[PDB]
Amino acid sequence: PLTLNFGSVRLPVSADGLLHAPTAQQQLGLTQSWEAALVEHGLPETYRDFGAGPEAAVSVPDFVALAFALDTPEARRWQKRARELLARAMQGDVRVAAQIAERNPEPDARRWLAARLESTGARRELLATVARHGGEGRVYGQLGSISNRTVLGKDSASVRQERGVKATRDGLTSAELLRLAYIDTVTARAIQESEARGNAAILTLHEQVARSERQSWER
Amino acid sequence: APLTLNFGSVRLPVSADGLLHAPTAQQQLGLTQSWEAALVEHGLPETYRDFGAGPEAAVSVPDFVALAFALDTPEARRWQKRARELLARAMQGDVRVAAQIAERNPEPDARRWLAARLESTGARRELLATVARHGGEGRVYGQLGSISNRTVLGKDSASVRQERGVKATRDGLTSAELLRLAYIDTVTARAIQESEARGNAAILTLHEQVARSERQSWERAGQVQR
Repeated sequence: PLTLNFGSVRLPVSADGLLHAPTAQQQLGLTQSWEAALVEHGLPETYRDFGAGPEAAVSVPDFVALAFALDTPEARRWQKRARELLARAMQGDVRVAAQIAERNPEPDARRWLAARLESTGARRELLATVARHGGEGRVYGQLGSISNRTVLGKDSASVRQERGVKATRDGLTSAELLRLAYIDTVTARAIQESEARGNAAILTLHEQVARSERQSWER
Repeated sequence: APLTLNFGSVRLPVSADGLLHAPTAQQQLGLTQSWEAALVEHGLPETYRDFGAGPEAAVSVPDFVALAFALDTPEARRWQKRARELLARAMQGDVRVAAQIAERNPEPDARRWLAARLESTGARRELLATVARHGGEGRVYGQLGSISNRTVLGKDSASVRQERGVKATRDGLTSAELLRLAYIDTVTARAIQESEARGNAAILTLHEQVARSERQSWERAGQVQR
């Protein structure tokens, strides 16, 4: 219950995410004494309990920066993988997203994603509907802000920076994402049935739906 | 749409199939060299794509990445460092970049495939855990299930199960129905926690009340009375 998994690679870690340094040294082809490596590559000297007493430990970002500090046959494989991950993440290769979600044994990481994908689907459906009914320009952003200030309790811009967040939807709990996804879905349905057309009309309707969902606080 | 790939305030205009606008890449990779000369040095095809601004010189995603590691410009170095950071994040199991990858892929089945791989939201589990932390009842499972089911689906648990060929209700449902069900459970858990409902009557009352509120809301959105 302490391992990162990459194909046939096994990297034991501490409870705080530090790699078992001898295993990592095996993976990067590092035959140097760990001390020599610490000096040459600028790493801290620390140990962690991997179930076998204290052992030399190195963090994941230390391991990565080291894989690129090294030119070993093995470290080069890891360099290649970093390059490839950039490309695949850029294209939207969700098989990489699945491997990431599957790699974190934490049930809350996986449920965070499930709620996040409901938010994504509701927002895509809402935007498709708004665009097909004449919304343009800042309409879309406004709807986002409306949906946000309803669930968060403060306006979208202020909350985003108060939490140190670039995109609101990235930093939410599963419940907040579901409330947003629900509001966005209900407004998509409301637009489609009432055939609300125009920036102002759509925004007014979204205000009514989001405000109604806020009123649920009473319960 | 001015389709763009997004990393912080990093904006990369793309074609409908995801190829990059080469002049933008030149900004991001620090290339003041003419694009043609770059094509020569790096072994790239003469490619153009429709970016909503007529045909413009284009470079593929893996080509751009290959350039970031070919170049040593200050800007290219930032892209190299991002690659390293992503290796670290993916290794750790950082699911929020997994979400960002999913959103960069505009195709809706990318989203539904990931949802299929993933566990449910857990809203039903959170509601049942919450009820377990309060009085509740020994057998609330059928009750909470049916209460929400008749709210969102429109028919009793047995009826929904019969009409669509289902053993576990969720087997035959659409995303809207699943979201409405999960939503009811989420807000019900919240109602219990906010009122500190401890008796079974308070808990079941709050669950039915939020279910009724959300039904009435859907009905107004659907403009239906029945």
